[PDB]
Amino acid sequence: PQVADLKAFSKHIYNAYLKNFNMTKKKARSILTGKAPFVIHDIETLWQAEKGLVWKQLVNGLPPYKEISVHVFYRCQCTTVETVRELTEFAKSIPSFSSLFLNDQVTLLKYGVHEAIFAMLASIVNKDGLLVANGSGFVTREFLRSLRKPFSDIIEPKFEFAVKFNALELDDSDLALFIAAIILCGDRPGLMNVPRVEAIQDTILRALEFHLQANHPDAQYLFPKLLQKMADLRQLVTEHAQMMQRIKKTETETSLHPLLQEIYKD
Ligand SMILES: COc1ccc(-c2ccc(C(=O)N(Cc3ccccc3OCCCCCC(=O)O)C3CC3)cc2)cc1
Ligand SMILES: CCCCCCCO[C@@H]1O[C@H](CO)[C@@H](O)[C@H](O)[C@H]1O
Ligand SMILES: CCCCCCCO[C@@H]1O[C@H](CO)[C@@H](O)[C@H](O)[C@H]1O
Repeated sequence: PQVADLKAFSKHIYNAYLKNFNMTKKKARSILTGKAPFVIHDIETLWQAEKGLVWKQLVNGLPPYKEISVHVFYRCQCTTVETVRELTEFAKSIPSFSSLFLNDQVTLLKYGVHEAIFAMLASIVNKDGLLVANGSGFVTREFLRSLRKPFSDIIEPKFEFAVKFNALELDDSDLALFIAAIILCGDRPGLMNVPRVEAIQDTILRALEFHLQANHPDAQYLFPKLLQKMADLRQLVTEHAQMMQRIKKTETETSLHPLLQEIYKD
């Protein structure tokens, strides 16, 4: 009955995921494998993609142009802010999240969204680059490496994490629970009702462990492997925030979106 109740719980998380995220891993893998995106690998193709592809954020809305590396950074911010919106609606579609007081909801999103973003990023990434523009573009990792420091350096660690994470071969139904476990985390600073959040987290983790038993019957040590990735994501986000601090200190002409300012504020 423990296993039975959690299975319905997992299906509710999965449906929240499918209702709220713009691209599934199923979709992304089908594009990345040829099951075709315009390849952006230098300045000329970058400019042609701005001219030819359809962007959710219209270029004229971006902050005034500065240079190629910054422009890429502004497109990174666009997508991170948009994923915060999607992660917020995902969390609110989980009844036990929506039952928490709104200030605890904000506390959980503040400290969890980047961990979740970097985990879901793996879905659109392979060893050679990542999808952009709703899957209609592909930006090469070697191009992103070619950008000037500090912008190249804030990008490459996410590729390293992603390629390792994708070796575990999670599908969307696993990711739904994994992401819900990252957001419903009782460790976050300043949480008001810690025992309640810890209870929800524990339910999700038990749902996840049983989900992996059914969906991945032949995988060894997969649930522990994913608990370790959750710890790896915390360190990736610590390092990311440290790099953001250096961009705020040393790249004073680069704008940072106000919502991201509030996330890094503390
Ligand atoms: C026309 O030419 C283009 C060239 C590049 C791009 C582009 C757009 C989006 C993404 C992206 O999905 N990203 C960003 C991203 C991906 C990998 C590594 C790092 C990285 O962003 C680090 C900085 C993010 C700071 C903002 C913040 O901290 O929230 C996902 C994390 C959300 C990547 C590249 C678009 C057009
Ligand atoms: C939907 C967006 C989710 C992420 C929002 C980022 C949270 O920012 C925080 O908002 C609080 C006000 O509620 C302030 O008290 C904090 O000083 C501030 O850091
Ligand atoms: C000010 C510097 C920020 C420059 C980067 C551009 C931000 O992009 C978009 O900003 C909108 C306003 O909130 C969000 O609604 C969108 O989701 C987001 O995609």
